[PDB]
Amino acid sequence: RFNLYGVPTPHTNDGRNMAKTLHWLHELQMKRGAKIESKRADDFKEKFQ
Amino acid sequence: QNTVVQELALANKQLLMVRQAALHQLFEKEHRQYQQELNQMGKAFYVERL
Amino acid sequence: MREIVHLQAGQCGNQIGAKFWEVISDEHGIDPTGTYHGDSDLQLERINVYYNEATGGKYVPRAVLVDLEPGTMDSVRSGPFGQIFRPDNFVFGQSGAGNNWAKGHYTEGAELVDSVLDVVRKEAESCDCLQGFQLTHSLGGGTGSGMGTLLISKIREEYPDRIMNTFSVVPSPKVSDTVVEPYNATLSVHQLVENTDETYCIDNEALYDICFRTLKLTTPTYGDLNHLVSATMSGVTTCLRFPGQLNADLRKLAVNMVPFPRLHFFMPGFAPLTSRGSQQYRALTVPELTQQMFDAKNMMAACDPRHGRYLTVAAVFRGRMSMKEVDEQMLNVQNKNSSYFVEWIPNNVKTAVCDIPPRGLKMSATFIGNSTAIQELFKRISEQFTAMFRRKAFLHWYTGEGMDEMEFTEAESNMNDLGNPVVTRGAC
Amino acid sequence: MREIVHLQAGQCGNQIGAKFWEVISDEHGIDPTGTYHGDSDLQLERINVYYNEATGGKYVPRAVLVDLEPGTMDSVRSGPFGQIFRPDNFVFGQSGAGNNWAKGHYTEGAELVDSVLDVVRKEAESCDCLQGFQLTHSLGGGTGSGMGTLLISKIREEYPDRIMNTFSVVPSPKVSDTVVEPYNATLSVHQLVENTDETYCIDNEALYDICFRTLKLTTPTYGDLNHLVSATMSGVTTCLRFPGQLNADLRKLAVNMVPFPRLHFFMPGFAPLTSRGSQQYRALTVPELTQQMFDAKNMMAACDPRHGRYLTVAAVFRGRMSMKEVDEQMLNVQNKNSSYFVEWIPNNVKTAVCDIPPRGLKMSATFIGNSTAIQELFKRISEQFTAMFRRKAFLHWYTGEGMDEMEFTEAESNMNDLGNPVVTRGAC
Amino acid sequence: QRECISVHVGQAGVQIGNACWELYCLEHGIQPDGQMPSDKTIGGGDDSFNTFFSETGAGKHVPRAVFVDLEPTVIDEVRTGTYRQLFHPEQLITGKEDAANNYARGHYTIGKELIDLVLDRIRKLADQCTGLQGFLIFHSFGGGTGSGFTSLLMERLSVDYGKKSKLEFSIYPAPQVSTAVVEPYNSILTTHTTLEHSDCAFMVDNEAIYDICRRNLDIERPTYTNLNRLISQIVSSITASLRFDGALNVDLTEFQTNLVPYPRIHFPLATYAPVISAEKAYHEQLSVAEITNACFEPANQMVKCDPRHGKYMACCLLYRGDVVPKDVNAAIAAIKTKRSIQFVDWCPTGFKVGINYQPPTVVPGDLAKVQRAVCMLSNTTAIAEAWARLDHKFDLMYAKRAFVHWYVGEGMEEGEFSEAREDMAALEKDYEEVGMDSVE
Amino acid sequence: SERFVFIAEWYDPNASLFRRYELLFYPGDGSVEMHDVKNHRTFLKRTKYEDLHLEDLFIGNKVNVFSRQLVLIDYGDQYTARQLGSKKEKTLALIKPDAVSKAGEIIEIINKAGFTLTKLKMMTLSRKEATDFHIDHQSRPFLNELIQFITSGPIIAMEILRDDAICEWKKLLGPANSGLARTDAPGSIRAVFGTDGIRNAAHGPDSLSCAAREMELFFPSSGVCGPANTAKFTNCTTCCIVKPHAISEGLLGKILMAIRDAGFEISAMQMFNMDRVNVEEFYEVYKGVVSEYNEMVTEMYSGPCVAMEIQQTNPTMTFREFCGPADPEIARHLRPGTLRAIFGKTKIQNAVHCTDLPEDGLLEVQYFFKILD
Amino acid sequence: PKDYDIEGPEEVKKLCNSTYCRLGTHEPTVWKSETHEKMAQVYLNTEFTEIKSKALL
Ligand SMILES: Nc1nc2c(ncn2[C@@H]2O[C@H](COP(=O)(O)OP(=O)(O)OP(=O)(O)O)[C@@H](O)[C@H]2O)c(=O)[nH]1
Ligand SMILES: Nc1nc2c(ncn2[C@@H]2O[C@H](COP(=O)(O)OP(=O)(O)O)[C@@H](O)[C@H]2O)c(=O)[nH]1
Ligand SMILES: Nc1nc2c(ncn2[C@@H]2O[C@H](COP(=O)(O)OP(=O)(O)O)[C@@H](O)[C@H]2O)c(=O)[nH]1
Repeated sequence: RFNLYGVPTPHTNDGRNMAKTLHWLHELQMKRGAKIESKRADDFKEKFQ
Repeated sequence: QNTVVQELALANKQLLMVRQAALHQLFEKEHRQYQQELNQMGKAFYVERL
Repeated sequence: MREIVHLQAGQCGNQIGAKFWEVISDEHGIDPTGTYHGDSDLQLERINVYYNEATGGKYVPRAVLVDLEPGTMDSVRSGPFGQIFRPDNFVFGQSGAGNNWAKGHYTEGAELVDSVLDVVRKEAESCDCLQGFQLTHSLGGGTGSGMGTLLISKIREEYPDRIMNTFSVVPSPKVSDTVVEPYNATLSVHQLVENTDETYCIDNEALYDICFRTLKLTTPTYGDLNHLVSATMSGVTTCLRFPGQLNADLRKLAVNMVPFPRLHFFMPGFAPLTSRGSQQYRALTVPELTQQMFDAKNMMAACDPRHGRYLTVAAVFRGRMSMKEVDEQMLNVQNKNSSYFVEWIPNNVKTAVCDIPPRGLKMSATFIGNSTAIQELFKRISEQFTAMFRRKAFLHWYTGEGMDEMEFTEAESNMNDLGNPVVTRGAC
Repeated sequence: MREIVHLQAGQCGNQIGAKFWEVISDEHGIDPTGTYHGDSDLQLERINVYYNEATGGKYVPRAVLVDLEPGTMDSVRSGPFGQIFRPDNFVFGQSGAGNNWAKGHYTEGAELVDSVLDVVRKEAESCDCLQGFQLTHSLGGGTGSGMGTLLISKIREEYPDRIMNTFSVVPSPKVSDTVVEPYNATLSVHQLVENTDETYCIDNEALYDICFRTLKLTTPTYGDLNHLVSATMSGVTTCLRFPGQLNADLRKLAVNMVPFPRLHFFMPGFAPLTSRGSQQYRALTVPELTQQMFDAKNMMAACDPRHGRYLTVAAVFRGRMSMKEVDEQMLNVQNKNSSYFVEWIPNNVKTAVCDIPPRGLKMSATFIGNSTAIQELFKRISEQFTAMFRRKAFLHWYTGEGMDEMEFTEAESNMNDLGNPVVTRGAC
Repeated sequence: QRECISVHVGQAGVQIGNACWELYCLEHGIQPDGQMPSDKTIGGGDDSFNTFFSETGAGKHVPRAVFVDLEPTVIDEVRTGTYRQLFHPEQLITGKEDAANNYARGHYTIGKELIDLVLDRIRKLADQCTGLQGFLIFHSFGGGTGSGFTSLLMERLSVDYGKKSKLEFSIYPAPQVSTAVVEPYNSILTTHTTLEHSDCAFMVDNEAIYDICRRNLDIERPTYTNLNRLISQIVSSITASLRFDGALNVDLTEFQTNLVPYPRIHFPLATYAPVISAEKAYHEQLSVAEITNACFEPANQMVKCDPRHGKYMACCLLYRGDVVPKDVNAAIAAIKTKRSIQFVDWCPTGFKVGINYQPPTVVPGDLAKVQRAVCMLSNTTAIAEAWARLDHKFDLMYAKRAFVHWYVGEGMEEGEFSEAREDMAALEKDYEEVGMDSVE
Repeated sequence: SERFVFIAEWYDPNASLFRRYELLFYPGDGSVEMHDVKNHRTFLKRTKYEDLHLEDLFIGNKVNVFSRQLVLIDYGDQYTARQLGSKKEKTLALIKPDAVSKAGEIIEIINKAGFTLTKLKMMTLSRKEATDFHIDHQSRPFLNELIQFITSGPIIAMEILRDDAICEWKKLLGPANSGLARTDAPGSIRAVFGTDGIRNAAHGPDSLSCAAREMELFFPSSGVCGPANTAKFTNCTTCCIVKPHAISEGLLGKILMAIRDAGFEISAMQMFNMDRVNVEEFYEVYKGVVSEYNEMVTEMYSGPCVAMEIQQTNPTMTFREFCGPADPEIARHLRPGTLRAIFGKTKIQNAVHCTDLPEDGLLEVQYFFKILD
Repeated sequence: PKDYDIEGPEEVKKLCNSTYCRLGTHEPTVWKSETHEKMAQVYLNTEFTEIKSKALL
């Protein structure tokens, strides 16, 4: 008889949602760790990029 | 004792600068050798527009 | 050196500026308690632009807070970055707002403006070279409109040599949060034409179509929506706070950005923006930054650029980048959209760049736009005003509060006489 | 090390004194057996204002219990606080009061006054520095009127430099409980003019009015009436006994309370008189205390303060309390009711504060008020005296006990001669 | 060495002194029992505590004051509270009969049983007193004790100690608020006889500190403890330059020379800066210029008199803490430049500067912890309004002999009432004579 | 809904006065809200603060609310007493000088039981301090060999929280005589890790007053506890800081296992709830040499952290190489045997923190084992 | 809520006692003066500069 009934809409009042979406995902990956690609990708982009 | 405390502050700052210089040198050298061994292994770091 | 005084009026202005102070504190390194904890020495380069100090390195913001309802004051004080402000700057008043321009202008709203000007006067005399004042307010409603325009008037009379930035949220076409929004908007823009040096019209619907079409969020609240406003308020005042090649402050923006003194209503913009899923598939570079400026789905004023020629376009970049890229990119924008850019101002684009980008971002940029597209906003407000005025509706509480008939027609005539130049220079 | 010699006369006097002693014994921490069982030393520090020390911790009240009929003494000794008094201080007489001022003043009353003098002298030189004497009695009736005035005169002649406070129960207009209230009251006031230094007239109708209307009792008893009067009596002699800041005693209040020597007739009030059903709801504070003090509702002589300007005002507050809130409210009432104060005197209020409230309460205020509005209390008794003195009625008892005819005329002449200046100062 | 004797009279004076010596003890590091935990601190070496606290072989730092009151229970509060062991038993003199708010009882009849004992105590404290700089008299112009025992005390101290300095810190009767009806009697008949015997008398009021605590200290329901703890701050800024070291060492004898231009006009007006309430003081600058302008703002005066309605005749500023003289110079030049501080034309040099290197110490209470402070004492003509209004009160009360009988039957003759009134007429005549500019 | 309301305390750096607050926690959706005690007003209105979990709420914890490192004082309201009261209880652990090298897996079994550690110290027991821990044993003919054990070597001591913590740690401890424990074979700490009755594994209190008095004889409220064995400068005294993320996930025991089975020896451990000024002083050398500094610092003063010193005895591989690269993803693509390679993540949640300069390890141990208590 | 009910069912009615004993129902009587309490904030209510910036050297 007594519970919260209705569809829940997850939302953060203070602004954390826009706070996370205005941080670039490359920076978050960088903070999780250094990004690592292949040696020939490094060589190709060192020469011709 | 007042000028002794000032002197401890100055010694703190001096060791701060010399420690920061040594730590910067060590981090640069570590980064260089990490990149060298990764190139030996077959991978490499990603630098923005490298 | 140079300083800006941050005034905030109304509930909307108080919340927007509180989130602004959160953003500026995060950008400069000031914690919620107020003590400087940054990572670079160059964050404290130009800390005087927004913060006065105290004893012990405690930086208090140079902000003056006012409203008629002492509950938004408690909300801002109990916010996260709430115990940083000056407690004597919390200029409240035990009265009512009642979203009434008369009640905020000619009466109990004006019964507090003496104390407000006392606080503003001490904060302005405690400076050496003040550049000006930025006020955050709601164009529709009371307090931010009612006491807001009066505050603009008295500050302009006391200091006639400083830039008045007014970040104002205009009423939206689809929805209204107050049935007398056309009344308050017309009676507020009537003062804003001949007073402030530059406005910033930030519409809610265009503010939120960003949150769909680019950000792809599902349920963003006003705590999310005022963050874009805070990002633009941070990006405008960035070359006088952080070093960079080819600097640009508020008054250089104003002289490069306001051709005629009445035509100073801008549309804002912030465009390193993409959804959380599309962040990793994006090619973040100066050309795509420029394109995301000039696409008509990113700007925060519901005015189509393809409905009117651009008079001036300012672009203040942040981040390490090349100069030939940005110069050729805005030249290419001018050449591609040749018909939508005016011909009597060759190079109608002001460019600026700055060194350090905002934290969590690699390159950002703020966008300022003065076009003939603001005639849609002003004309819609004028049509809705003439709709509510020809039957004298919702007006007895202006007349009983102390407002007379004839300068309603003065305000509407000023609205139409501001619509006249912004359509004559559309066709030269 | 100061003390008060408390004496009471008549059957009204013995009960009012017994309730005063119940209040003081409860306040200090004295049980009905007499030993001290309290919780703090601030009580025990200065209990020798009312309690002479004796062996075994048996602190005994220093009271002189006087009446001409030995039945009210049996009632006092059989009451709750009955085994607390000295057995020698019940000075009795196997006679009758007679309801006669002549029987009280020119008869066996004078045969008992020598033993009463012996008792009060035995009390008096068992001391170091005496402040004075405090007699409670009823003007309308025997014993306490006649013997009360005789005893007042004789102990004033014995000790002339000690203060005299007399709590006198004046008669009432609504009811007459005897038929010789006029004769007894006029004849008592004749000695009350040039003898006592500070009288507090306390009518009986006002006691029922306060008990029925403020305390909201339905059948208030003599115990409740004497409880209110004893609360006023205890609150007057407070800072002499309990510690505090800005302390005030009897001679202090007298010097600040009488501008002329014959205008020593006061008009008291105790004012946390909140009803107990509403007691948990009252937000009892200093402005509430002031309003309940200064309304014409709590005043314990049946005479309206609105019928005559106040001469001088006392306010002996008790408790932990802020004196900004005290004295700003004091000027609030003084400046709001300017027509109710005589203007030749400025600042006509005394403030006194004890740091300890009466137990059971936290904030209290006793009011002692000299007003020209005490004139009606004597106009009533004057017309009531002459209407039954012109026809020589109820007079043969007075002239057959050994008192001359002309003393009635002398008493009425002295009484309206006291009526003259408290009229002529109330209208400049 | 450089030590001054405090005297405290009445309820008001005695609990001036209670908070004053609380603050003195926590300034010099002295424990409430009477000892010090350890030396080797700037507050308690020798030269700073020798000013107030004497010494003893068993580490006891006995006060140099007298706490005299004609009635008990306030002295008994002092010797029952936490400072029982500190004050000496004869150092706190109590009577056995209250003065009853009568100047006649304060001066003429019950003064003779205690004046000999008080002079004996003051003679003893002056005997163990190497360089006596002066007596600091703390009392009110209100109740009987501070009205009359002081009036006798200045006379006796002028008889026996004629060349010495006397600095009164007087509670003046407030413009509106009051605590009595015979304050117009007592203040006039006290000032009449202490005008020729008091060297300098800073008058601090009550309603002005009421407004100060209401407006700056952000406390709507405060008491006498919060009221005169600020006066303890005042005296701790007055008599501190001889305790510690600083840029300018201002002496107790310098205050009377710099603030008293004429023999009868010796009535300065006191004010204090940082009076902020510790959740507001750390969002402001509190620079030297701001704390200088705070004293001269016409709301921070600690007596309710408006400096605009008058002209300054002398001003002394006592700066305290990490204050620099070259911001002191800029602040005083700025306050001299603007018009509303209108000085008289017969002292263009109207400022005294005294700088102390000791930051103010916060008591456990309501004032903030600050590193800068200034106490400003201004002798001005604006006190003539308050004096003329007090004379109006006296004339309205005396025109029909109100409360005369209590005074005259106590021992005082009637002619003293007329004599004090014309003394006040001469005082306000001198005040209006020193007002206008020179034209000769 | 379901308020857990506590008495909290802060030191204002500017206002040198202890400031008293009243913290509200809604587990619910997890939100926090203080209240000013003096000058009764609002303070940080109810908003979600996911950094503040439920399990750190504990009397004496030093929880990091917004830039404010608030120390808990009292229950205040007693609904939260009668709910999160007896669900946490004091326990003192005293791992004896035998198997003090096995203390890593002692700690692992402690944290596997479900315990929470609050402070951790190794000392040696002095004369009077060792005699204090024998008043329960007194006047029975074994005191001399008890003294010989408890003053033989170092002792690692612990404070432990759980519901029914005393009895449930007795269940983990087993019967007092380890010979009887071996006859029973219950897998107790004495039965698996023990020698005899005189040297069992670790002593524990048997009542609440026992826990209180042995806690006071040990980790005190005054400031003198023991020498806290370091052998301060032994020509190679690098330090490690096992992080709050590590000792909240429970990786502390396995960290000690790995650093004990690598030739290295621990000789000094101390768990110290740090404040921001001391954390800033320690990491002050990291101003501007590493890009992410502030959010490394806030991890350091987020929760408890345990310092230790490591004497270098392992050849070829030193302590810096055994800790590995600072970045754990980098360390995983590197030598996959180091502590940060197999024990950490996200470059800030490194399980360990070694002294980066080789000549400067002595100064770190002179700090987190001498300057700071 | 009184103590001595005059209308209460009791055969003996001494009409000399009040219906109450104390005028109010305040539980704590404090028994502490202002110059005793506010002057006692030095032996208690202490908070000095405890948290100090410990120098690394
Ligand atoms: N800080 C503080 N100021 C006080 C205090 N008491 C009185 N004052 C001021 O002093 C004035 C009267 O005090 P006194 O003159 O000392 O009273 P008194 O001399 O003892 O006179 P009586 O006791 O009535 O004979 C009041 O008007 C107050 O303004 C106090 O307790 N603390
Ligand atoms: N961007 C933004 N807009 C807001 C916020 N709060 C309110 N508003 C806008 O403010 C408008 C009404 O403000 P108003 O009633 O005038 O506030 P008042 O001045 O205090 O009466 C609404 O149309 C809202 O769209 C906010 O937090 N962020
Ligand atoms: N307040 C109060 N009034 C009383 C008490 N006892 C008697 N009175 C009043 O005293 C009046 C008559 O008393 P009175 O005849 O003068 O007593 P007597 O002089 O001893 O004969 C009556 O009108 C009563 O109202 C009492 O105990 N308390």
